[PDB]
Amino acid sequence: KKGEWLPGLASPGYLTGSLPGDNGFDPLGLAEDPENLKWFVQAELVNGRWAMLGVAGMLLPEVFTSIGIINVPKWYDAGKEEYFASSSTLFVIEFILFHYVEIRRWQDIKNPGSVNQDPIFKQYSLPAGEVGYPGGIFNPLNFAPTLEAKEKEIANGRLAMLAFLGFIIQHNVTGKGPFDNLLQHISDPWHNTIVQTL
Amino acid sequence: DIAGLTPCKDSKQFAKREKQSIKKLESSLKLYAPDSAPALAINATIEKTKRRFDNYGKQGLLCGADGLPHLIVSGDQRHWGEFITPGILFLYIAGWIGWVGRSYLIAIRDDKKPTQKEIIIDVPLATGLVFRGFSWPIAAYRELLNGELVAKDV
Amino acid sequence: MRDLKTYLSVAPVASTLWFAALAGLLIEINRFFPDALTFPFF
Amino acid sequence: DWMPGQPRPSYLDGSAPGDFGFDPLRLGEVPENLERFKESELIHCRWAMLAVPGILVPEALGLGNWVKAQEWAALPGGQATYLGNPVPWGTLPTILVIEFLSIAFVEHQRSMEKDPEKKKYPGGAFDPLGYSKDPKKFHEYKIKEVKNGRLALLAFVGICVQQSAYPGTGPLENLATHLADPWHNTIGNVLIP
Amino acid sequence: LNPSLVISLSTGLSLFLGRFVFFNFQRENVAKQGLPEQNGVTHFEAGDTRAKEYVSLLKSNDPVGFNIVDVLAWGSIGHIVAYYILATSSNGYDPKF
Ligand code: CLA
Ligand code: CLA
Ligand SMILES: CC(/C=C/C=C(C)/C=C/[C@@]12O[C@]1(C)C[C@@H](O)CC2(C)C)=C\C=C\C=C(C)\C=C\C=C(C)\C=C\[C@@]12O[C@]1(C)C[C@@H](O)CC2(C)C
Repeated sequence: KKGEWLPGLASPGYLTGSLPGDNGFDPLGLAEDPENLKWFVQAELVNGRWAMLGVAGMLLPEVFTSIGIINVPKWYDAGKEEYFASSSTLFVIEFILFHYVEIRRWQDIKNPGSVNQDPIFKQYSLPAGEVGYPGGIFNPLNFAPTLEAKEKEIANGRLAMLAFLGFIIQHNVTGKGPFDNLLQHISDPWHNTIVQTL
Repeated sequence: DIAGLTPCKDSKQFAKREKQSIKKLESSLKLYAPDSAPALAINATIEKTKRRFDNYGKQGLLCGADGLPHLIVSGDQRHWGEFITPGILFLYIAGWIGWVGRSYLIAIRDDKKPTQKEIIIDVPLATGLVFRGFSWPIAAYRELLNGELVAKDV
Repeated sequence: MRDLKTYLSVAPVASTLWFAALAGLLIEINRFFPDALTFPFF
Repeated sequence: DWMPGQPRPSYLDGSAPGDFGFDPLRLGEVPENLERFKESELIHCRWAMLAVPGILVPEALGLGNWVKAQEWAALPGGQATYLGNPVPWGTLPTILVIEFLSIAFVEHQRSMEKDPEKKKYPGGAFDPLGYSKDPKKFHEYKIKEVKNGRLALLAFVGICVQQSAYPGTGPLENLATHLADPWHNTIGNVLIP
Repeated sequence: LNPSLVISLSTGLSLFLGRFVFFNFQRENVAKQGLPEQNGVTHFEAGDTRAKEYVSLLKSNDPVGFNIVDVLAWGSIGHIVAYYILATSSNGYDPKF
């Protein structure tokens, strides 16, 4: 019992439940190759973590501002508000910082354990974990990287990715954020759906 | 503007063309009963013609000295709707088609009588394969990186 | 039935049905979004 | 290593002064091209290490920038200026041909040698202080040289592309306008206008 | 400006360069490039009587082998650039910054 996305359908051979969150869901045969699968598990993890952070920062501030604690703009507007620095300045800053961190992560994906150690201080390396979940300093509270815990992260990350898809499509066709959408729907549900939206 | 062309909405020849077009159809509507089938059909196409000219005006097309909406393909971002986004859509659809065909050819290449499955399509296998075209770009990228898209040995 | 299913998948008939479906689809698409010289949504 | 976690090219062990295994285009695959490449890299590095102080310190003084300082020649009555003095032999043709045959003689004299190590490190009349006495203090001097030289090449290409970004300005002027407001005067506005 | 001053000076400089600077380089290059050949033989060894090198006028009494044809070549270069200098120095042209 490795979980089944479609109860009556068997699971693919390349998927064997070894990876956390494996429910036998690959209809398009995207990972029939082992190296493709190894790359895609990392892709899913990083996309999902970014989506978690993203829709957290997209939605939680919105309800915080709509119950009268802070006053933040809408996510689809917050870029236009001007900050202490130019926007292009922030962009190139982020570009240089992200280029070094992503390159590091890439070098470990291609050859695991080759970039574990600090390049400046030759002590302070990382414990030999496994690609995708880099422990050590990236795990201060030192939680147990248990299999069930890894599955929870994969489960949440997929939900956050779908939530982000929903956020952007909702704002594109509706014209407002997520929380306004939800409260305006649950206000009068039978007359506030997509049908009335479209 | 670009290439000396002018925004059709503000051009005069573009309007003159619209009025002339609309004019001739109106003449065809006349000499028949005011609310007849043919007359109703002529009216329909008149409204359709007015909608097409207004749609052209709204989309911000470029009109020359003849008033015909010219298309810019240099890459100017004010004009990606004319060639480049339709081009990306086409490339997607054509890659879909070609990848599905190639997938099928590879899958049937292993039987003893492979020509039998070419003059007579295995439609169950084909329907199993058609929807991989949806992800064909990622699959083809990873196949090129793998080195299995292009046959070695040749 | 089995043989009728086979014959209905021979190359000429498979391709005529495919192209008739494609023609119907394109015809309806241009019946709903007529006179389209560009992609005006985004 | 130029990129931890990346295998080294076989022909680049790490003994040559300055070898950090950087060769993504595999240009030094054939050894007799690698010899000439080491020579040419050292020549470039030396020229730029000499040039960048010459780009910066006259503009640091009350003279024009490196491109303003070479545009009198674009005008017919061109007359040079050193330290605020009109040099006598200052017109364009005198300058041009004296420079031409000077450099041509010395450059031919240079490539008329077939060591090929003295090709890069000739020494003798070019080593008055005689820092080449200890074969390993010599080696780490070599390392320091090519390191500073790569830095200077980087600095020079940066200078000239900055010039192409803000035409009619000097590198120290760019440093000044950056220090005037660091969070608003950066490369951002030249990448995203 | 004084045309003869410039012509003589420039061709003298070109000849000085050819005899004292680029002589060895040109000599070794002309040696390593060799005589033109057809089917492995030089043009004279294939039956062409007119393609025989003029060994009489080519030998010289110069300490290094400077002879008539190379003074011809170097001096002609000197004259070419001398006339370029003259022509462009009085064409009165001017670009603009
Ligand atoms: C023949 C010469 C030439 C060429 C080659 C180009 C090329 C280009 N011009 Mg230009 N132009 C030219 C002449 C030319 N121009 C002239 C003479 C003028 C003066 C009139 C202009 C004026 C001009 C302007 C004003 C602009 C351009 C722009 C552009 C760029 C638009 C496309 C783009 O942004 O990238 C590509 C766009 C994408 C969305 C990338 C998606 C494509 C995908 C990745 C490929 C799809 C493949 C497949 C589906 C999937 C991959 C499969 C594979 C992995 C196997 C493009 C690179 C625009 C620009 O600056 O670009 C920003 C623009 O603003 N041009
Ligand atoms: C699996 C289908 C398939 C694929 C992937 C390709 C791919 C390719 N073809 Mg090709 N071709 C095909 C079918 C296919 N072809 C057929 C059926 C014919 C007979 C008319 C040709 C005749 C042909 C010629 C004469 C040339 C190519 C060329 C090429 C290459 C350049 C792209 C191009 O110009 O194509 C052009 C496409 C066509 C001329 C017509 C395509 C026919 C349809 C659209 C494809 C058929 C799909 C199939 C029936 C669907 C079955 C799926 C299954 C589920 C039932 C490219 C790699 C060119 C080349 O050599 O590149 C350098 C070239 O000169 N093709
Ligand atoms: C990363 C991501 C979003 C990141 C968002 C961020 C950072 C938002 C940041 C900001 O908000 C803040 C914080 C503050 C705001 O003021 C500003 C912005 C800038 C707005 C979404 C990913 C979103 C990713 C999505 C939606 C992925 C969908 C993938 C799907 C559906 C694939 C399904 C299948 O692949 C399987 C699983 C199996 C295959 O065989 C078949 C198919 C069907 C293909």
